Amino acid sequence: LVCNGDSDCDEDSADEDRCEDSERRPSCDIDKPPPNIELTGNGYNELTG
Amino acid sequence: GGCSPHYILNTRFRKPYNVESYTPQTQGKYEFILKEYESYSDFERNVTEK
Ligand SMILES: *[C@@H]1O[C@H](CO)[C@@H](O[C@@H]2O[C@H](CO)[C@@H](O)[C@H](O)[C@H]2NC(C)=O)[C@H](O)[C@H]1NC(C)=O
Repeated sequence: LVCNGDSDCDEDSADEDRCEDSERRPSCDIDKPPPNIELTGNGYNELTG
Repeated sequence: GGCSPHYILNTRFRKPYNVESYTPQTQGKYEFILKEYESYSDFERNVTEK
């Protein structure tokens, strides 16, 4: 995954530090996630709803 | 670093390192209460002696 051109380290993007744009592959055409997918990531408190 | 893709609508944002999430959890609560009260009271007399 290093130098995918995708930040596969979550918060750090350390897999993309000092990475040459000649080595970065065009991993995908686009990077727009579905319009609110991040909410699926969230946790839920079943008592308080 | 960071530079994960975060979008709101078509606008893409760079999140601060400090921030865990900033996400558009939209919601709206309206509340309308109208209370009208009327009272009237009328009192008359007419009295005559001859
Ligand atoms: C006291 O007397 C007056 C005068 O008659 C009364 O008022 C009149 O009432 C009649 C009938 O409803 C009307 O045709 C007149 O135009 C009224 N005139 C005036 C100046 O108000 C009144 O209603 C009487 N009140 C009581 C409690 O008996």
